[PDB]
Amino acid sequence: MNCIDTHAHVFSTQDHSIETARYAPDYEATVQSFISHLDEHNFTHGVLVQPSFLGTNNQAMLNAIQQYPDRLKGIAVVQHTTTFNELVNLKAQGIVGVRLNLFGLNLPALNTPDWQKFLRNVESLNWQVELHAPPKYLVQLLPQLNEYSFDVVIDHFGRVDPVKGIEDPDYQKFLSLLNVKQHWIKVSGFYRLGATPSNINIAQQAYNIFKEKGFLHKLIWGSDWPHTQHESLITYEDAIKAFKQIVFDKHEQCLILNQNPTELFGF
Repeated sequence: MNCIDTHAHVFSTQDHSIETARYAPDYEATVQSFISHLDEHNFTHGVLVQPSFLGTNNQAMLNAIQQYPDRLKGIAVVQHTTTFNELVNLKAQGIVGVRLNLFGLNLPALNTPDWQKFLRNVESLNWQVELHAPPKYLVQLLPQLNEYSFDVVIDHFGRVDPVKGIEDPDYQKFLSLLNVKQHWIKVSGFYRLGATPSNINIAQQAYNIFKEKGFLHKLIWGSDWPHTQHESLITYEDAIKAFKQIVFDKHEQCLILNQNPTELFGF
């Protein structure tokens, strides 16, 4: 559990891309290729996350985990009406949380009884809840999630608005809602924050803020390989490189790459 990449996706063109997909990549993103990047950089572990365009069919990810059960865990996407038993079954296959990827979608109501039931189940399973969502959505979600004992994990610096930036009131509210006892932030995907070299500075500011708020041990990193819709501009090496720019101090790199994700994912 020395060195952990907590955000990548595998998929193939053989996999079914759902009818309403925002996009549909036209290439192979194999476990093989992914484990190959981990090896090339001394990463001991990685976390596969279910992609938006693959809906609630978690099979590609499930198969990849099984091949490298000692190095990989997963975050699934499921209907909130999935039964406890089914969830227990995913848990048995190395799935350790579920993801609310709400880009291009409506903000669901989490208070409703059916949502509460799902969520109480996730809580029981010691699973985490991962969010990928705009600050205007996060400001809405955290308050509801405050009511459960699970870890809440926020994707890609909390997806700071490309335009409104750090001072975006929604981002400011989001920051204030963070609780050191529950929330974790991924310092991945700086390149989804805008174009270069701006987006790295945004990433750097967000990081500093996290630091001052007291959240250093709540921070984890991900390559966000294979960098969908950014393939021309971003390699694994580019991901690694920006991280070291954002997180210059190597003691902090150790916490972020090693202790923090070890503790969260219990690798």
